Amino acid sequence: GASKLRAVLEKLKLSRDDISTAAGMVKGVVDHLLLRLKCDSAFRGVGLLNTGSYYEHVKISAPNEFDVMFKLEVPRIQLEEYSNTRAYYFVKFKRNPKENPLSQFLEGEILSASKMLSKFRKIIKEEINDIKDTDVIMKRKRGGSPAVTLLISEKISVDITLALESKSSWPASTQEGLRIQNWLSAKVRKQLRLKPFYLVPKHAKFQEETWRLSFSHIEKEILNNHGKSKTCCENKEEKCCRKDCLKLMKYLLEQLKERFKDKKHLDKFSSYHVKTAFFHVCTQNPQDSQWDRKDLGLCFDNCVTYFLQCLRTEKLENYFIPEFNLFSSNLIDKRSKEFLTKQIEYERNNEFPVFDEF
Ligand SMILES: [Zn+2]
Repeated sequence: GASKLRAVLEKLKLSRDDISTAAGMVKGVVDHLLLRLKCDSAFRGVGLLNTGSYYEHVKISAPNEFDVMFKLEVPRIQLEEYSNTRAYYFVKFKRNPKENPLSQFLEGEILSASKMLSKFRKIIKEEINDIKDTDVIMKRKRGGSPAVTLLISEKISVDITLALESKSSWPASTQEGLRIQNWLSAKVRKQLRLKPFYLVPKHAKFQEETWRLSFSHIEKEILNNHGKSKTCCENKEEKCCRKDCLKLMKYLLEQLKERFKDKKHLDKFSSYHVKTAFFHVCTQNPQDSQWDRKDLGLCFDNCVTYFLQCLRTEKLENYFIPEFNLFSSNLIDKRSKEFLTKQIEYERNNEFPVFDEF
């Protein structure tokens, strides 16, 4: 019941100070990398994007896995959607008056992601080896985003993502996304869509010089300012359980991944999937009275049941790009989704024995 869920949440709090100090090490390394990058003429105006709960810029997606985004203001953006994929784009430049600092990365009229990543990597691996003080290990990663994974000390690994910043209107593929009007209001949806959007070098399936839309800054804003009431969670009368439900869903997936590690059935699933499903459940349940702290058990069941539906139907829409299905067969194979469906179903039907202490 909810008492078991509350106990899980209390257990997770015991890790807080270890996370804070570990995020503190990520922070110091990143601050160092930022100042060196700014020396290169192409990465002049590089900066840290506000996406995380630690020091504005350090984000957790799983215990000991930290996430940091480097933003780069790139004016005159011009996007060309890569063949009906809705989330992947070629990057061109609207006009030519000044020759852009990223001229070096052009292959024709198109900004090369793999060219720009190579320099980004070269500069980082240059400073990572040019540090006597602390051993910091770079592992060139799977492809595109994240660009670099550093390994600090033993278990701390920070992913570092480069992101182009566009202050232009969001692409047409987002026009029916961010369906927050009945929850956070039409006024807020308008304000959020006036903010920049970001492009990360992720490559569509093998390769291409494509970039993927990213809204990590908006995700943080709507998790931290998450109520229909402006004063949700600002006083003792308005304590909702939205953040606790997302935490429990992330922990559920983390624990199942560890239990099913012998055959790695669940490798493709991520906290981003559970976060996306959670945002959809917020749209479905827009009133703060549907997230009363006393109803933690029912609220968590709402979240789990919707995630199960996404698995069984093999459909999880990106919250910002509705026609981008995170659970398509191109991204996650059918047998993986069928397998997780069965395990989530079992957990729900048995009151989550994966959360048992005995
Ligand atoms: Zn709240």
